Amino acid sequence: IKEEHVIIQAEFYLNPDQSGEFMFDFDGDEIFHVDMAKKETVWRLEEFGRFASFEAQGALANIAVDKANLEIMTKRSNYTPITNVPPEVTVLTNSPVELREPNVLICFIDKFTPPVVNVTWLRNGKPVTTGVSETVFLPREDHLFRKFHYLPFLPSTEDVYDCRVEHWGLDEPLLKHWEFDT
Amino acid sequence: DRYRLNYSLPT
Amino acid sequence: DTRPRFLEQVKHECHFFNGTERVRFLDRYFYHQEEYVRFDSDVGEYRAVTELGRPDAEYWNSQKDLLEQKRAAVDTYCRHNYGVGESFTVQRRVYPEVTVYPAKTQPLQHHNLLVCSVNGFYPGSIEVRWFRNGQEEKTGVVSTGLIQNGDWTFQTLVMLETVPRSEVYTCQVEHPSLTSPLTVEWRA
Ligand SMILES: *[C@@H]1O[C@H](CO)[C@@H](O)[C@H](O)[C@H]1NC(C)=O
Ligand SMILES: *[C@@H]1O[C@H](CO)[C@@H](O)[C@H](O)[C@H]1NC(C)=O
Repeated sequence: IKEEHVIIQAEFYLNPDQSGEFMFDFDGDEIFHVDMAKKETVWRLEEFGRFASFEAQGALANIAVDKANLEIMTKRSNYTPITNVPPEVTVLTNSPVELREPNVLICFIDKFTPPVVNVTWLRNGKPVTTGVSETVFLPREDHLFRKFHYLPFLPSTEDVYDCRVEHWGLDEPLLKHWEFDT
Repeated sequence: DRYRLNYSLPT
Repeated sequence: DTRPRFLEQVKHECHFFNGTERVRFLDRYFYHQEEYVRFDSDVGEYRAVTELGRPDAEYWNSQKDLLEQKRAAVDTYCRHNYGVGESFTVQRRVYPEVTVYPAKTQPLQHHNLLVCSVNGFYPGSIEVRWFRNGQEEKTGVVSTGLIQNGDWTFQTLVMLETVPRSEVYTCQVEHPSLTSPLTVEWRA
């Protein structure tokens, strides 16, 4: 079927946020990343960590080199900054919607940079943090980024949901709407 | 098994 | 906080063809979105991609122990890592879940919208087709294209403009996890 496969070790460092990322990517899906604060390998699916292992220490050293290299690249460019590129946002569910049957809202955040975004789920205009999760920033072949936010929920005709996305490249915070019929 | 890292080179 | 941002990216890439028979290793370095220097294993040394990368290409190319490490990356790094995860990446195959249902939002007159929801499959390569009592439907077919859920599953939604009456519509799905086409029939 697919003759080609690509494994990508992708890294970034962002100033002045001092945000770094290290992750392995197979055919566009994350195998693992290294949590900067916790110095831990975080497997995208826990099963991956049962079959394979990875020493996070080397990844963190890479990030420090990328930070050093970044400061040099910054001077070399006469302090040329990154152009904000606003994301495109899509909201969908993981499976077909059914009343009172657990589902998951996915907020797909695509084609943006720098890799800094503020996402908030709203249920009936009220923020919801119960059970939310998210991925790290995934690399794109145009070297922008992609990100997923998830919200488990019980579908009902009573509730409406929004994915509030804030990004420097946007003018107003972006709200993507989802109802039972969407 | 173990994943290997590839080194990012300092300039 | 509208402070100006500065981003460095590095992508160490391993490209595989026919398992591990053919491998290309790339060591790519980016300022913002701009790739400025690159090691291509087919080339054997670092080459600047823009003017911003001339210093790095010369500097790293002057270190023989450095080039000799990157030239063995196709074996020590790419081929090794391929074997580490082969069982749960290259060989990961998850059935598609196929559901057929009329769209909860029926927006057009005379024609109704029939949905073939294909969910939770891996890998991403898939072919979804619509048949009307044995005839392939190439008119009134709308598809979302492939959608990555970000959790190692994919989904796609393929909608048919049907003529609602009594007639049998078949969604047929072909996918590398299957040894036979998956068909779901809908009789109105
Ligand atoms: C993100 O936005 C929320 C409001 O929706 C705010 O309370 C929070 O402080 C923001 N965080 C960042 C990092 O911008
Ligand atoms: C693929 O690899 C196998 C095993 O090494 C080899 O026998 C076969 O000839 C290769 N096929 C192609 C098309 O390269």
